[PDB]
Amino acid sequence: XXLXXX
Amino acid sequence: AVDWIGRNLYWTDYALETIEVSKIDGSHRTVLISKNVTKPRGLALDPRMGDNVMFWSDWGHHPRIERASMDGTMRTVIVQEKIYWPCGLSIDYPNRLIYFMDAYLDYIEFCDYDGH
Ligand SMILES: *[C@@H]1O[C@H](CO)[C@@H](O[C@@H]2O[C@H](CO)[C@@H](O)[C@H](O)[C@H]2NC(C)=O)[C@H](O)[C@H]1NC(C)=O
Repeated sequence: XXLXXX
Repeated sequence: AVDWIGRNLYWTDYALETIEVSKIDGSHRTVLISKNVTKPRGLALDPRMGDNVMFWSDWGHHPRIERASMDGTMRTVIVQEKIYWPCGLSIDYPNRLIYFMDAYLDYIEFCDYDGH
């Protein structure tokens, strides 16, 4: 999972 | 993070790359810290009189956890050595310890207000 919340 | 003593509301913005403060009802709004802020996620406060410090975590190109006064004056860096993806902060008020996590090195750590 990418860390960027969006 | 809300300030239950000063009646203020703090939040960190990833898109604006700022740390902002406002009243509990949101009447007045200003940008507190924007100088060296790149990707702020974590945020915690210690409003008890005598400490009056705030903490936040940044996962930019030089990730760090920084401490400053809740008015943003005495800005300093406490943890900069073994972090890659600082994600989430919290404060243990009775013992005056700050708990922080990392999503890349996958750990949970706690430390005092001065980073030692
Ligand atoms: C923002 O970051 C820059 C770069 O790290 C800081 O500039 C450094 O400041 C320290 C003293 O605090 C010096 O020892 C370095 O030589 C400086 N580096 C350069 C290339 O200028 C700057 O102080 C920071 N500013 C704020 C407001 O946090």
